[PDB]
Formats: sequence, C-alpha cells, structure tokens
Amino acid sequence: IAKNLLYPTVEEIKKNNKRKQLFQEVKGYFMEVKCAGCATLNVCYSHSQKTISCKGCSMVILRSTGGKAKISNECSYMVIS
Amino acid sequence: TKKRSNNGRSKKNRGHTRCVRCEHCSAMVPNDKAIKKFVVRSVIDAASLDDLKIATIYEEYEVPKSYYKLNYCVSCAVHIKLVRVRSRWERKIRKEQRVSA
Amino acid sequence: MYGLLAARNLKKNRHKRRYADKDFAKKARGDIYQNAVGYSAPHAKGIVTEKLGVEAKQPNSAIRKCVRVHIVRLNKKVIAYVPHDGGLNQIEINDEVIVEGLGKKGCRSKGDIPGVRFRVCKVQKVSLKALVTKKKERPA
Amino acid sequence: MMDKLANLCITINNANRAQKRSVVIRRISKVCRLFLESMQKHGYITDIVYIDDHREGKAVVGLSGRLNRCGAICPRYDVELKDVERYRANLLPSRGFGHLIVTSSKGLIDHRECIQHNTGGKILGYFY
Amino acid sequence: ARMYSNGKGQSKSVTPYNLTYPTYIKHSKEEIVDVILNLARKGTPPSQIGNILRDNYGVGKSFAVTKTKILTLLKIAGLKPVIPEDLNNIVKKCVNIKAHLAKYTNDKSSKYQLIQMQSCLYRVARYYKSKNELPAGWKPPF
RNA sequence: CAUGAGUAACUGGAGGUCAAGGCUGGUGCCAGCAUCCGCGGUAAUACCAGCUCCAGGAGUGUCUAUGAUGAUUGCUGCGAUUAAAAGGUCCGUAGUCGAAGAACAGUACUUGUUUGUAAUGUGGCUUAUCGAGAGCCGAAUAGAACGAGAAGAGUUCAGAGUAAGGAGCGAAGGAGGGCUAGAUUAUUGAGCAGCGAGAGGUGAAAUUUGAUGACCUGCUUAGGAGUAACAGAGGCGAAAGCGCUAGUCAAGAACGAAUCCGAUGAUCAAGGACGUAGGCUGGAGGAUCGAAGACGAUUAGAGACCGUAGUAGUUCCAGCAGUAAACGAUGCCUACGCUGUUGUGGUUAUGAGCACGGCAGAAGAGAAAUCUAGUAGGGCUUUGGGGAGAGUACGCGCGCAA
RNA sequence: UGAGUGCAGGGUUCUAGAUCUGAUACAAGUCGUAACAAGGCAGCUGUAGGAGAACCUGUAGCUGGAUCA
Ligand SMILES: [Zn+2]
Ligand SMILES: [Zn+2]
Repeated sequence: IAKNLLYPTVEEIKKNNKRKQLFQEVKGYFMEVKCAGCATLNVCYSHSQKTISCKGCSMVILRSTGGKAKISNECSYMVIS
Repeated sequence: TKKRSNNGRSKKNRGHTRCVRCEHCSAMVPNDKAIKKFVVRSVIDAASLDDLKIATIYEEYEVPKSYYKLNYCVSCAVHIKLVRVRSRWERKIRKEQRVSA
Repeated sequence: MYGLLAARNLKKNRHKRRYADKDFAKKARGDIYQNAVGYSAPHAKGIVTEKLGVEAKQPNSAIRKCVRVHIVRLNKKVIAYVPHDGGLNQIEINDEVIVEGLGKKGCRSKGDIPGVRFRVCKVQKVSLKALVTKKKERPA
Repeated sequence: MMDKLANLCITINNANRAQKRSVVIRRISKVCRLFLESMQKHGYITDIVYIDDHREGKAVVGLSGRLNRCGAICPRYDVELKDVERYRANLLPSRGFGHLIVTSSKGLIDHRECIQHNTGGKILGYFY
Repeated sequence: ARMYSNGKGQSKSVTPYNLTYPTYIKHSKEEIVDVILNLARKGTPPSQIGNILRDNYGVGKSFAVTKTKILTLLKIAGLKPVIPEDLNNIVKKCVNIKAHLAKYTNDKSSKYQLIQMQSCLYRVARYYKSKNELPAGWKPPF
C-alpha cells in the first residue's frame, strides 16, 4: 500500500466532498450562544431551519438561511458538540 | 459522411428555435444557423462633410449614424461573398469579422 | 435474457430469429415441390414437343439449342438445354428424353443461357454422349 | 445496480493497465472478501485492509507485478467434476499456470483442489 | 436515479459513526419523552417532531436519549394513525391536483402530473397491504 | 497334391482456383466450352481433333438431398454513428432480474454407496495364411433408492441505517404550464385635408393601377395576427416544444443539513396517456401571407421558375387523427476511468465542491472518417442477416374520411 | 350396438373465367431531360393540392450543404 492512499493529509480531507472519503464526516454541530445585554445562554444548532429568539428578552438571536445560519450582529457563541 | 461536428449550426441542449427571414430573398432560416452582419453607416457621405461645414447653422455638428443587423441564408452569403469555401484544416478556425459602414 | 433461470425466454427468441435465413425459410414456408427436378426427383422423363433456340446474354454472341418437353409426372411443359456439339440432330419430335439439373443451390440459370433450368441426359433409353460421338446407334 | 464481484474485477484490471500499485474498491460482499483472500494465497496481491464504514464496506489493496488479468463469470454455472476442465481450457492461457476458482461445500477452491477433494461446484472467476 | 423523471441529485445528510448520550443538553430523559407525546397529540407528523427536537430542544437524531424510534414510541403510547404518513401525503397531493383541474380544465401539464402521482399511490399501497398495515379492500378517497 | 501354360486398364483432365503443353492441323463472336472468373470477330496453351504429359486406379465422372465450409444464427461466440439494423415520448401488467450486518434451515446444488445398457459403440485379449470377420472379458449414459457437505442460492431479525428509493424542512433560481387584466410600434381598410402627374415591379420588362385626384405628407378612426434590436455553441421542459408587463393557481428539478419510514426497487409483451406541421367534424372570426384556379412575360414548347392578382387554409374554443432527416441518424438503469480551459445555479475552512453543460489536446479504439465509439460473460427490452420484387398481396384491428 | 345412404350447411386444399391491373427481362423504338458540378430553380423527409411523363407548387422540418466564422 501507499501512505498517501491509506492516510490522506488533512489538506486532502478538507478539499473532498463529505461523502467521498474513507470515513464520512459530520458537518453540523451544536453551540451555546449568549445574548447581548441579558447575557442568557441558548443552545442552538448550526445550519438551523428555524429562527430563534433569546429566552426572556425575545431578541431574535439567530436567522435561518439557505446554508449556515446567521448570528445577530452583537451576539457571540461557543461550540459545545 | 458527416462534414462538421456541430452540424453547421449553434443549437445545443434545445429542441427548437425561432426562424428569421433572409435580407436578399426572404427565405426562412433558423436563427442559430443564419449568417449575421452588423452595419454602422453615417447618414451623410464622407464626400459631403466639407460642404456640411459651411451649410450648417450650428457652431458645431455631429452627423447622425444609422444602425443595422442583417441576416442571410447560406446560398445568399456564398453568392454575395460574405463567406467562401475553405480547406479541411481551415474550416475549424473561428474569428469575429469587422462591423461594416 | 442471460439470467440463470431464463431458458424459456431465450429459446423462444432464438427460434424466431432463424426465419431471416433464406434457406430455413424456403424449406419451412415456400413451395419446395413445384419443380420437375429438385426435392421430389433427381431425373425426370418427358416427351419432346417442339425444337427451339435462344440468344445468349451479353456480352456473348450465340444461339443456344433448346427443347420443349412435356413432363409425364406433373403435366407441366418446360424448357431444357441440349448439351453437345451436334446434339440437336440426335433428337426427333415425339422422342422420349430424360432430363437433369444444372447443379446450383436453388433451381437457377447457369452461364449465359437466360431462364433455362434443366438439360437433356438420354434419348430413347441411350446416353446422348455416346450418340453424338458415334459410339452407339439409335434403337430403331 | 452493478454486480459487486464484477465491479471488483474491472477496478483492479484498469488500475493495473494504468500502472498504479494500489486501489480503493467501494462496495464489498462476503464472497468478495474470500476471492481477494484467494489471490493473496497464490501471491497475486500482497496487502489487504478492510474499512468498516457502516455503509456497505470498502477495501484497500496492494497489487503485485505478477497479475496479468482477472475476471468474474456471470451467471454462476453449476458444474460436475467432469465439466471443469472444459472451462479451464476456455479461460486460462496455458496448462502450466493460472487459477480457475470454484465455490463448493468446502469454500472457494481452485481447479487442482477439485481433483484432490473429488468435488464439482459453481464457477465463480479466474486470474492469471 | 429518480423514479418519475430524469433526476440524479445527491443532497442527503450524514448519519454519525457512534451516538453516545447528549450530555450538553438541558433536559432529562422523561422530559424529552413528554415533549414528543405532547407534539404528537397536537397532530404533528413524525418528521416534524424530529425537526423541532433538533432545532429547539437541541437533540440530534432523537434516539441517543430514548433507545427507541419515534414511530415505535407512538405505537407504545397508542397514538398510531389510521393510514401511514407517507401514503397519506400522496393522497393529499392527488386531491390538490384534481381540485385545480376541476376549474382549469385546459392544463395538459397538470394532467401529466396527476397520472404520475396516481401511479405512485398504488405502488405504495401494495407495499402496505402486504405488511398487513392496511385492509385488503382499501381504496383511494377519490 | 499333380498336370498344362504365358493371357491380363480404364475413367476424368492439362488458362487461374488446382497437379500437368503457348506443340501440330481445322474453325473464324460461327460451331461449341465454361460450377465461378471467362474463351472464340483468320497469329485460340480454354472449341473440334492428333500427339505427349498429370491425377486416382478395378474403378472413375455426373445429378439430387444433408453434415461440414460458417463467429453467414452467434450458450460458448456476430452485429445496430455513416455499410442491413435503438421503438417519437412517458406510464404499466405478465415475464426475466434485485443492498450491507448478525443468524437459521436443508427441497433443489455437488458428491458417496447401490441399482439401471442385449446388439451397437468404448478399453482390451485370443483363434481363422493376413486383414476386415468370429469368440471371450472389463467399465459405462440418462433415469431411480438411501446417506453426507453447506460456500453460492433461500428464509428470518433489528441497540443497523447505501455516492438504493419515497415522504418532509430551509433559503433561493428558470422563454416550464393553465387563467385574469393591461401595452409600445407595424401591415391593411375607410373618413377628411393639402399637391397636381405619375406609381408599382424586375437581370431587363409587360400584365396592372391613376384627373371618380393616385403616390407622398397631415389628423381621425376599425379590426385581426405578432412580440424586432437585447439574444449567446445562454436557460427551462418526458419528448413534441417555450421569448411584452403585472396579478393569481397547482405540482416538479437541483442545493444545504445530526428530519422520518425501511426494501418499498431496475426493465418491460398486453393495456393506457401526450405527440410540430399539413388534414377532417362542428361553432366564432378574417389584418397579413397564400395550395387550387386565372393572367402577363421567357422559351422549340412551358403546363414551371419571375411578376400581377386570387380561394381553401394560416387564428381561437370543443374533439378526431397518429405520421416526419420526430437526428447528436448513437435505448434505459448502474460502474471504472488523463489533463487544461470556459459557462449556468446554489453552498463554502475562500482552498474548493455538488448538479447540468461547451471546448481543446492525450492515451486507447476503429476499415477508415473520427470518437455518445476507451475498459468489461453486470441486469432488462427493441432490432438486422447479398441485391430486387416489397413495406407490396390476402386476412384481421382501429378511423367520419384521408 | 350400428354399417350404409338421403337433405342442408361448414372446414380445407387445388383448378376454370370475358375483362382489368402489377412486376421482371426487353441490342439501341418515341417524347422530354427529373438526379449526380451552386447539374443550370441546392438537394432530401412528412403532409395536402395539381399535372402527357419524369415531376411542379404551398406548409413545417433536416444537412447527408454551397456556411464549424
Ligand atoms: Zn436577550
Ligand atoms: Zn437568401
């Protein structure tokens, strides 16, 4: 065998389609987002199919789109899973 | 035997196209096959511009142009000598022609 | 049709294909018993009714000597060719002749003779080759 | 869908012609494993790894310089021990070398082992 | 390829390698099981149950916590529908096309779409009435 | 065993295939020969004879069926871009063909033992001078009885979830389709006003129209078609096909992603639905163009090509019909496969991908031209077998007819 | 149980027939010249009229075209 064929470089991994690999890769992940102002934390999915509003203050925190969802201008997040 | 790879026309990924009429003989020809010619002609001939300079009332004048797109069927284009017969290797060369006046 | 349990489909298809062969078709679906010499018999007896001549096909230039024969076994009348150099002189009207095939796959014309399909073999019970070359004489 | 044992053969035949030394084969079944394991016993292929991807399966293999050709037969004809030499003479290039593989109640075996064990079976494929 | 047309699309979503337990989440097992059965009684399809659980409550693929599948849980709770939800969505689209054609009779393209749709219904029916999921003499609403 | 003796070859051929003569005399496209190709018109190695050679030989020529020749019937093993040959497009029953993982069972499958073949045939040995011949031996096909093995095939399961299918979610794209309400010009026709002699048409002209005012320029109106330029080796649709602007009504394709169900699938006789144009049955309408018909020219003649004019049709609604060079002359699923460049729509670690394309080489392939044609016992349907007669006759099914 | 034979019909295969209409071969007859060169109006496929005869004319299509522009 060839090392190149049995163990691809991480560069090669990132260029391929998610299915066309030796082992298929998950692209979606979960995150904790915190609201500007009220500083409450909400669990969200990347690639969300639904618009989401902050607990309590009801500010729209996350907007659904054709691809990866859009966090509102002031808010911030961390990957949890 | 098959003479041209594109069957002599520009249709691909379509069933059917609009027809147009030949300028010289009014024959119907498909739009994607017709020979096309562009013209931009001054309303006034070059041999008169030196008289125009003394005839006009205005301080300066720009002559109006006239614009045309003409269409020809194969027989007319060959006969009027817009196109000519070419050798088996020349047939493949594609280049844009000049706009006429 | 190439599956392991496909034998029935395969057999019925391949049988139907064979009718495209002219040979198999004629044996199956044509009139193979219409002829004086053929599937039916190797030789045929008949009586001479008229003497006849025919032009050769182009580019040759000749008159070929032929005979009108009434065939005993079918009651058809047919044209036959008389092979040898002076052969026509060995035959009288109302003689009996035996007649033979020209040797093609179907009954077909041979050489330059248009539309004639048999040839004479014996006259009055004796070989025409012997008659012409004067090796034997007419029964009289 | 294509037959998995046919797919295996075309994948290695083309790669061999293109002078590659290794390939990945994308859909694998139980008899495909046993076929590859046969080619390893006779030294036609060198190294085998199997990937357990939960999506069918896939294999990575190293080719030797000794492999000229392989192929599957479809359908898988039943043969008596009397019949196998007919197929041997049809498929293989020489009486001296190469293998015709047959499935039997004793696993995959070659046309010589058929004589030793005294058994026919079903015809599967060949390599030389 | 596609069944009624010349399509060869490839858009799907990847199933994980292992499933674990979603420890990052903010509810118990029993709460998640309560959320499902509520959404069910309100009349939502089980594919929508899955979407909500992922989007709002933060659970992927809705099985890592429960060790049981959504439709099986609904049968355990007794909330099973009269017709499988796939066959049900095919009858709806047929009705819609017939209601359009009823007022716009001239539409040859809609006529074309109806005969395709109707074929798909009976192909699905014959599956279910073999697995004993429908009565043998069931017929479309038409 | 013993007596006499000295007898005993023909059939087909000799230009090529195909072994063996440009030998001598007759005949001059005659008479004849020749399976096929071909010989002969006065210098015939091919006819008719003489003489020498060749081949097989107690035998050799001919006719007729058949097996082989022949991969020109194709299971092994042919073809379908242009030589003969992929159904105009879909749906669909019978039929043929159908994941991974973990297990289970023995009727096919393969094999043992035992039955099942006189003659013929097969492997042998022994005796008629020899050789066929005769006599004796051994094993045997298909078919059946009882055991055995479990890879492939088959049946089941769910702490399993296809670059298999169907249902559903999110943001977006397109001359895809039906309906409602509007639009800028243009071509004809009428009304009225101005002007006062030609307009039209062609390679060149005549029919023809104009003082009842043409032509051209104004203002008014009435209709019925159409959507120029932008506009492309651009887009959409199952194909046929689809190009002005708004509003409205259903369904579909593709893309993103940790949604749901679980074999629901491929291809398809019979049966069913769509199908440019021209045509037919009934209604509406009728601007432009124009089969038929009628003239003017040109020609030996033009019935045609050109010009004047003119009807059915050309448009719409409700139906019938079922053909096209319905063509990329290349069936549908599913694979394995080199590089560079340019598009269209989404998505993006901004490195790239996925679907649908164009172009230019390479390597292989092929009779070449060229490449939807490379590699290959993957599955299923259609289809060809030297020219003609013939896609014709008779019968049958659909259609108002064609 | 039934041979034979009446009388109507059918199913098969052959054969007669005034007259009409195909095809094939016609050494070389009569009238034109439709195709193959831009063959003297570029050719061909479907459909509909017309015509001594090849064929001509309208409508949609194709290049196997005289143009890969
Ligand atoms: Zn907040
Ligand atoms: Zn023209």
